[PDB]
Amino acid sequence: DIQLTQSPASLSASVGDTVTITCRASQSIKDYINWYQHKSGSAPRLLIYAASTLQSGISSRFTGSGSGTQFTLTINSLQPEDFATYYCQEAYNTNPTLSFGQGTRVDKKRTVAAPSVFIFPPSDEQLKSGTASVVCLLNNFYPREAKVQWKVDNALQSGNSQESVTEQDSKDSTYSLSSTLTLSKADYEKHKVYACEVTHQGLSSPVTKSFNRG
Amino acid sequence: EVQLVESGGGLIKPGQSLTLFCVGFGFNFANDWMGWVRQAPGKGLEWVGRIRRLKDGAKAEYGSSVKGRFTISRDDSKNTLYLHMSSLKVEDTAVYYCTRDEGAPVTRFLEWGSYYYYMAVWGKGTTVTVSSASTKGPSVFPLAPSSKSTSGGTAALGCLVKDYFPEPVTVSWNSGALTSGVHTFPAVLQSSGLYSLSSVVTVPSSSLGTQTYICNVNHKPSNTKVDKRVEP
Repeated sequence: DIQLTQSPASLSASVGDTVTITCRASQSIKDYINWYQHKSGSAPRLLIYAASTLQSGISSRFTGSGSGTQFTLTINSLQPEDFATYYCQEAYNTNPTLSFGQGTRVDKKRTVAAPSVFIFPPSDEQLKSGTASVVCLLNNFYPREAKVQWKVDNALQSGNSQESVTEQDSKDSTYSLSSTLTLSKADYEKHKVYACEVTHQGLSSPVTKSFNRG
Repeated sequence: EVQLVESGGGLIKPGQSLTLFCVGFGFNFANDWMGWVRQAPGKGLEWVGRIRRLKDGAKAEYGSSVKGRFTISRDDSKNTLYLHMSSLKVEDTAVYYCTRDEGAPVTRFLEWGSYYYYMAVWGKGTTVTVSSASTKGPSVFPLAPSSKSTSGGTAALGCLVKDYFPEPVTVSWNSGALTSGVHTFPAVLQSSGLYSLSSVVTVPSSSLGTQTYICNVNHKPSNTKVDKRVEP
């Protein structure tokens, strides 16, 4: 019955920065809030309980605040080991629900980099298999947010694409992303124009890569 | 040296049952709350359940998504926590983490008897995949460099590795001789219940038609190895 919403969904930080993550509860829950840190490929770690009580062994650079419906995790003097996803959790109900927030990613800040965009039609060999995959590649961009929208013959596509994104690169701090549109051979055969449109902060206007079948 | 190690994970079919185990080291297991949290692919953390110490009656409690289907039990004599699952569904696919929990007393007078409950120590997790799919090796298709996959003077090329089960596949280029500029994407689960990924590389356009590019795809669960030459 209690829902926790974190904001923002993602934050960029440089070492030394102060970062603030907010958790809003759908009802008043006094100070019954925990905060956890999760780096990919390692077990989650408790930081704070009772909204503001620092767990033993945890750096005092982490501070928790708030009571009622609004809670904050502040990370002071951010260190490289702090790039991770952070979760709030409520522990208010006597019959436990222990609901978590959706998580907030904290990544490493770098200069904004627009993606290089590439499109691939399906191979002839794949059509014989009965499927056509069209792939739109967004390469080496930052920040992580990117909107990719497909159009076939000027009609917006819904429900027939899937995205995959790399982890942040350890050397250059960029991301890459694929968006793959899947249709049957029968549908690829009909329509004429295939286009992916990309919106990224590093561009003041969206970029479209397109092709005509043939 | 508090340590928790989960096991029992793996592939299982919908409707079936499976037990996960967690062994605790370095603490007085009998005296603690113990529990389970999970994380589905691409999703956040989700509490599964907890069990009280035997001295207080060993009541088990559960998250909303699993009540009626799972039982948590403990064997203090072996420092072992169990998650007995039944009636499994595809959406139970997740990493399952064992936790040692604590309750810290609330000190405000009017809330005496209340506690702050938290997951104090977590294991690294065991993966459970619930699926009706059968083993299938991948089909490998070229992502050919052409004018539509050119950006400035850079060309992109790759391989689409489609319709395999279960994970994982590994991809290299030119038997490992090509690593600069390569991105192999995390796999996605398709509607069919089969996985798919792509591996791409960017190269100078001037390199095409002199330099050979071959993607090497290995899928150990099917014992298949595929080399695909990618030409413009």
